[PDB]
Amino acid sequence: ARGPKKHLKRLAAPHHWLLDKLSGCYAPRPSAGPHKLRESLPLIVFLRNRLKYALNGREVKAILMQRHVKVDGKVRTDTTYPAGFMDVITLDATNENFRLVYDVKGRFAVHRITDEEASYKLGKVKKVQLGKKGVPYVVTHDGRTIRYPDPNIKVNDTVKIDLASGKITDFIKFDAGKLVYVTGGRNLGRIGTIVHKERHDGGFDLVHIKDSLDNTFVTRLNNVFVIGEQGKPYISLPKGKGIKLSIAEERDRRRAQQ
Amino acid sequence: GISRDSRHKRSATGAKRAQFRKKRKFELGRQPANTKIGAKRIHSVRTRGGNKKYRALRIETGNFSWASEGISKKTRIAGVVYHPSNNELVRTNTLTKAAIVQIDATPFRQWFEAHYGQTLGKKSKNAERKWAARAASAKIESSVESQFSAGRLYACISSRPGQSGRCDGYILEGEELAFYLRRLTAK
Amino acid sequence: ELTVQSERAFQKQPHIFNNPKVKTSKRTKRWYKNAGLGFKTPKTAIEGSYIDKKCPFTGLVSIRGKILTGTVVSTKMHRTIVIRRAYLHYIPKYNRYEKRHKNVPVHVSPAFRVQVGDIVTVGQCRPISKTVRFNVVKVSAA
Amino acid sequence: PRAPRTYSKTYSTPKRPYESSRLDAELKLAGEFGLKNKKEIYRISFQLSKIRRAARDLLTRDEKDPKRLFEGNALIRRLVRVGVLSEDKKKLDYVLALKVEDFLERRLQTQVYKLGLAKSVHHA
RNA sequence: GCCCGUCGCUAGUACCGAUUGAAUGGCUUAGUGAGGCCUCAGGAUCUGCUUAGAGAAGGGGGCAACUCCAUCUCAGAGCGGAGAAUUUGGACAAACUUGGUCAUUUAGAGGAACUAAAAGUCGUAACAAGGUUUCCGUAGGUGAACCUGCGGAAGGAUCAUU
RNA sequence: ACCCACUCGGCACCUUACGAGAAAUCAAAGUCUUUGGGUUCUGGGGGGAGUAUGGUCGCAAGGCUGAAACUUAAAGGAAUUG
RNA sequence: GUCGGAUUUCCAACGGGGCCUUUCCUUCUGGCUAACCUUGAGCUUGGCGAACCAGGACUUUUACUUUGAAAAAAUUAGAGUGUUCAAAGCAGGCGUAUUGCUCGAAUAUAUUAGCAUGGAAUAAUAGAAUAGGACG
RNA sequence: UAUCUGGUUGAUCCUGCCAGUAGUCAUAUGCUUGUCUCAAAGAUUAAGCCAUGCAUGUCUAAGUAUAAGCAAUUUAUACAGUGAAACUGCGAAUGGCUCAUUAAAUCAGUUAUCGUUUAUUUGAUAGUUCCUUUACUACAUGGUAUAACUGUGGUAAUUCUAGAGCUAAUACAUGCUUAAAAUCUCGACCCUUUGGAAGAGAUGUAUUUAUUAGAUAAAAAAUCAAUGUCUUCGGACUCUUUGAUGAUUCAUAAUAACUUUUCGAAUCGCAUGGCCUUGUGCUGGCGAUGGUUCAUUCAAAUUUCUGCCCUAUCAACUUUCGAUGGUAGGAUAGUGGCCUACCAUGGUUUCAACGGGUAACGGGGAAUAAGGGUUCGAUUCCGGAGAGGGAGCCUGAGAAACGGCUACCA
RNA sequence: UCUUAAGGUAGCCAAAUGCCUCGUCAUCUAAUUAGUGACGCGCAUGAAUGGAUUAACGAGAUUCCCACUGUCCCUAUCUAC
Repeated sequence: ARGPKKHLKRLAAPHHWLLDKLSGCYAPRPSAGPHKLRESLPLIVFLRNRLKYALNGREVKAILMQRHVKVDGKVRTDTTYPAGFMDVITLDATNENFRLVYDVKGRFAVHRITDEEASYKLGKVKKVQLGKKGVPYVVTHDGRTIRYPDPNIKVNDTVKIDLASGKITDFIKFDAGKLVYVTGGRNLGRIGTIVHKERHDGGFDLVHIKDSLDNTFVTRLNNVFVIGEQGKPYISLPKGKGIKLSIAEERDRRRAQQ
Repeated sequence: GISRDSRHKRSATGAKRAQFRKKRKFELGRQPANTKIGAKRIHSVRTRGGNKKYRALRIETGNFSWASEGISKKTRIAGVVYHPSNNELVRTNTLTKAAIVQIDATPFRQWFEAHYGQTLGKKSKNAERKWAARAASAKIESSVESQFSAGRLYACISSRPGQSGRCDGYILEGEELAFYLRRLTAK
Repeated sequence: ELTVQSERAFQKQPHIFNNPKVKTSKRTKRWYKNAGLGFKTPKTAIEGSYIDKKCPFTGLVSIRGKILTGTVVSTKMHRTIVIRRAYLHYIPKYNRYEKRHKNVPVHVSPAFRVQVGDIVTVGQCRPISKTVRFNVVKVSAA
Repeated sequence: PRAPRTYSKTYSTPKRPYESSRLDAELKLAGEFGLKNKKEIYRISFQLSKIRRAARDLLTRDEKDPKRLFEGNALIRRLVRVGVLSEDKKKLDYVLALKVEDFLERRLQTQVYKLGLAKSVHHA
C-alpha cells in the first residue's frame, strides 16, 4: 500500500450513503473521526443528498467554513467530517437538530427534533477499564468518553450524554427484555426487545431479538445496541419503528396508503 | 539491508520460493550491539514511528537488583565471565541479555552494613533498636557471604543494551548461583 | 528433555521468584494458568519440574483462534509433533469427494506424553517457530 | 477512472436463418401489423421469451411461496398496466401463453389504425 | 475392375547431422567487487572559556617600588559539542569468467523418410481358392511389390462322418 | 459297471426371442434414455506412426513409454442387389 | 360468517411438543422465592427445580436443515419510476396554483471453506476378554 | 430459446469426423462518411526507446518580514490592510498507468494480535524541576550565525555555488516561574523501653527488577516466634481493599535505584467593558502549534483454517553453517531460523512433494443458460508487483519512493 | 548382348590405400596444399591376404583450443668452467 488511503470512489463507498454512479467517479472520503469508515455518514454527503440544502461541493465547504453549522456542540469545520450512528447535529438557523439514526431498510435516516433531544443523546459502551493514576474510564462508539464512571457500568451497556457536561445522567445495562437497536448486518435498523443470549464461550455471542410482530431473529453481540427499557424509548424512534415487515404486506400497504 | 521476512527462506517442503516482492523498509534488520566495557557511547537510532532506540556501546556502569534484599544499586561491571549463548562473547567481553558478569558491589556492601550492621568475616539507640528488629535474617548463604568477602558479586545482566542502552541486571541467588558456579567449575 | 537443566542456560519461568533467604513451606514457586475454552490443566503440568517457556499451561504463550483435532504421525522431533488432519474436499462437477490430508506441526508440552496414533486437539497461538503455529491442549489416546 | 455505464441487447437472431415456415409467418405478421424491419419482431420475441421464462421459473416453485406471490403479482400488475391481457383473468395461463401476434395487436401502432385516425399503418 | 511397391520428375514438412557454436546460465567450497549502512579512529574547522606573561597612570588609595575591571592583542591547556575530508572491521550487496535441461532453431554440407505425386517406367503383391488361401509373431534373402523357414489365428475355401 | 430322478461345480448351441444389437448375431453382447451393484485397463476420423530429440530393460535382435510438423474427406463395420 | 378471505361448538390428512409401557429429555446446589404437598365464607402466602442464568464430569470424530455474521460495492436476477418508448439512470410530483412530505433506492445457498443450538436415517469409528471393568 | 441438416454406397443401416447454423461488455480486415444517447480505445507482438511541452504544491482573523511593492496611516513613539520572494510547518508514501515477475506466491472467504500499529489523530493536557540547592541564578520571562537582501567571482555550461556583513522560530544545549495534604530513609529522651511533633530531605511522566491488592468451591477447635486500636492482657477484634471476557506475567498502584536526562505555551490572532492598595497592577472570553499518555478511529504488519491451470516426456525433494525442531542471545514496532551459538537426521511426498511450462497478476465477474457445464478475466472496483534491470539508503508517522538520492549494468 | 570360375556382397574411403588432386561441398582462420565432417564409376578399398567399430592404454603419427612462456618482434643482462 506504501501508505494510508486518501481517496474513495463511487461504487466502492458504503451502500447506505446512496451515491449515484454517474455525476462523478470519486466519493467523499471521511478522514479520521469518531466513527468507522463504513458505518458513518460524512457531513458533505449528508447535506448534499439527504436534505438538498446545498447542491455544490463549493457551497457545502463555504457553509462549513462560515460556521453556520455545528456538531455535538462543536463547529468542526471539516469538509468531510464523519458523523455516524447516534450523532446529533443542531442547526442554529431555525434551531433544528438532526439525529443520524438507522431506518428500517438499512440506510442513514435523519430525524429532525428540538433542543431537548439535541442536548441529550445515547451512546454504547465498548469497553471499561482502568487508566493511569488508578482512573477508571469507558469507551463509546463515537469516542465520547466520560471519566470516572459509576462502578455498575460494564461492557455492552448504554449511557446518556448531555453533550455539555461530563456526567452520565442515565445508564441502562444488558439483560433480558430491553428495547434494542441492531446496527450491523442485514437487520440494520430494527427494534426487537432482546429476549436471551447464547454466549458461545470464546467470543461471537448470539442474541435472540424479536420484533413486536413476533418476528424473531438472531444477531451478533457486536451489532446490538440497547437504546432503552421496554415500552418508552430513551430517544424518539424513527418512522417505521424498525419493523421490517413482510414483502407482500408491505407492498400492499404501499399500494393502499401510497 | 538485513532482511527479516521468510520469503527469502526456503519453504517447509524444501522448495525454493521465487522472488515475489522486493524487500521493504518494514522487515529491515540492523547490526548487533557488541557492547564493550568502559567509556559509555550510547548511540540513538530512529525506528519506525519514531521511538528512538538506544544502541549501547562500551557500557560502563549498570543497575543491579538484589531480589532477596529488595534493593537495586548502580554498580560498575568488572567483566563478563559466562554467557550461555556463545563463548566468543565471553572472550571478547561483550554485554548481552542474560549474561553472567561480575560487579564491584561496594554500594551493596555499604547498604548491607547500613541495613543490618552485622559483623562479617572472622551507634545511636534508634540504630540499635532498628538493627535488632532487622536482625535474625542475615543468613543468606555461605556462597553469597564468601562472594561478598571476595568483593565481586555474580550478576545476570538481563536488560537489552541494544534496545535501551542499560545493562540492568539481578544478583545471582540460590539455585541460579549454584548452577552457574557449577558450570563455571565444570569443563 | 531427560533433565530440567540440560541446557547451558538456566530454565525458569520469567518474572516469578522464590526467596532463598526465607524458609517457608512449598519453597519453590511455579506458575500455571487456565488455557480457557474449558480445557483442564493436568496434574503433570500443575506439579511438574519442566519449564517449557513455550507451553500453554505454564509458559508465556496464549491460546486463542482456531481449534483443531488430528492424529499425530511423527514424534522424533523434540518438544513438538505433527498432527494429521484427514479432511475431504468436495468438487462440484462430479458431485463427490476426495481424501486430502494436511500435515500441520504442533508444539506439545511435557505435560502430555504422545505416541504415534494418538488423537490430539490443538489450539492456535502466536507463531511459535518457522512451521509450528499450534499448541497441544489435550490428548485422548491411552 | 470513469464509473462504468451498463448497456444491454434487446433482440435475438433465431437459431436457423432460413425456414420457409418461420420466415413466412414472421413476414405475414410484420406486414399485417406494420413493421418496417425484422429486428423488431426479433426484439418483441426477445421480450416475449423473457416474460415467458420469468413465468416458467416462477411456476416451477411450489405454491404459496411469498417470493412467488410477489413476483407473480408484480408481473401481473405490469401486464395489466400495459393492457395486453383482460383485467379479470388471474389464472396466469394467458400471460404464459401470450403469443407474439397477441402482444403486437395491442401496442399503439395497431390501436391508431383500428381507431381510424391514420387510415394506414405506414401513414401513421 | 480395383489395386501394391521400388525407380524417375516437382513441391512441401518434420527428423538425424560434423561444426567441442548463439534466448536471466536461477548458484558455485568461486574470484574480483563499486555503492549505501553500522562501525574500532587521529576530529584538519568552529561558539561561549580563565588577561594571569605583554604598553598602561585610573577610578580606592601615606598622588614614594601593590590591586574586582576589559579593551588596539597575542599565550603552556582542560568542556557543553554535529561532525565533515579521510580511515581501520564488518553486514547488505549492484556488475565482470564458470560441472546445468531448456519453454526457437539458426548457418548447418550431407543422410532417397513422409504426405501431396500426374494422366511416367518396371512386374503384379492383395481383392474369386486372385490362380502359392489370407493374416499375425519371429528370422533370413532378393530390384520392387515380395519370397521362404519355423508357432499360431480364421477375420477361410471347412460350423458338418457313421 | 448300467438305468431312472435330484443335484452342486466347468467346458457348447437352431424356436420368425416378448430381451439387446447397425446388423452379423448374443442365455450374454439382457437386466443401459424407465440411463447408477464394485472396481481396473483402453479408444476419440484415416494417415504420418508405433515413426521420439528423450527415458528405461536387453549382449544383440529388439521390448516398454511414446509425439509433433504435415496431409486427407473420407477410412471402416454389417447386410443387400451379379 | 364480510370476492379486493376468515370461525368460540369440528366425521378427516396432518409440520409438530409432552404422558407410561424393564425408556427421569443426561446433573449434587441457588439467584426472579419457579406453572404447586400448601387452602377464614366458591379465590389456594415454604415438599416434586430450569421459563432468564452459574459452581461439578461427557458438551467424544466426520458427511445434511433453518439462521447469524454475511458471502464488498458494482455486475446479474431484477419491486417502483414517461431517458417522449428503449438502452439507461435512480430518478420523479401538485391538489387549499402563495405555509406538505417522500412511494422508494427491496424478500434473490451469487467458484464456497470456518464458528453457534434442536433434528442422528444413511457409512464408518472407538466402549468391558487370559477385566488396568461400572456402581459405593 | 432439452431441434438439426449436406458429405463415404448402384442402393441400405451404422460408430465417425469434415462441414453447414447461431452467439461473443473477441479482435482484425473490406465495402456505408444520413440522424437523439453515454462513449471502448496502442493489452496481445516491444514491462522496447523516447525529441518535446505538462502532470505537487501549499494559506488563514489565528508561524517569521522591509523585492528599495500598493495607501489609507489618524487605535499604535512596536504592528495588528495588502504582504510577491525566502525560512519554518505540512504534503509530495495520494492519485493515475501497466501486468513484467509471481503457482499455496498473490488472491477470495474466514480468523489472530493475550505477537505489534498510530503525521493532523483524536475525547482532554500534567498545581510534583527556583538540582553547592533557606538564595551560582532574568521569568513585567537569555545567546550566536546558517537564508532573501548590499555588493563581489567561476566556467559553453546544470532547480551549480564560494563568498564578507544585517536579521527569526514550532531551532539548539538551556531554563524556570504556582500552592496545598499523606507515606517513607536518618536523627541531642529513658544507669530504659506499646514516643517524634523540630529538622536533612524523597514520593509526576521513560527503562530492570521482585512483591503486595491484583482473592469468590468449602465450613467447625488447640496452638505458638511477639500483645497490634481498645471494654475488665477471661478478650468483644468486626467495618478491614479486591476491574470484563475462556484464559495472561492483563490495564493498573506502591517500594530503595537506573534517565546518559525526551517533557508539562521563552508560539501567535480575536474580544478587552470590572476595582482601586497607579501598576497599564489585579482580573473578563474564544481560535491553527503540543503530551514521554490512553478513551476505540483513515492506515500498516505478519498470521489461522480451506480453495488455483497443464505436465511423471519431473519420484524423490530439503545442507561449506538453515534444512524441521529445543535453549540462549542479537535484530525488528514487536511473533518467528529473521540472523547467530550450541542436538538429532529432522521436515515434505503417489491424498502428487520436488522440478518444468504458462502464449498465468488473483478476485467480483464476461459469453450460452432444461440441467450438469466449456472457454475468457490485461481492461472501468478490491488486493498485490513495478515505474529502464538490479541493489543500497536519507528525511519522514508511514517509501526499499524512483515526476527522492547513491553505485553498477541492455 | 560379349563374358567369365565368380563377377566386389556387408561394410569403408582422396583413409597410412585416390594418379588426376591443392578432387568437390561444409566447418575450422583474416587468410589453410594442413585438420575434421560429407560425397563417391574407388588409377589401384573391402571382409581371419580379415571388413567395420571400439572403452582403456601409447616416450607412436597429424589438427585445434586454454594456460604458459625469449620460439619470435628484438634483443639485453648475470654466474660458473
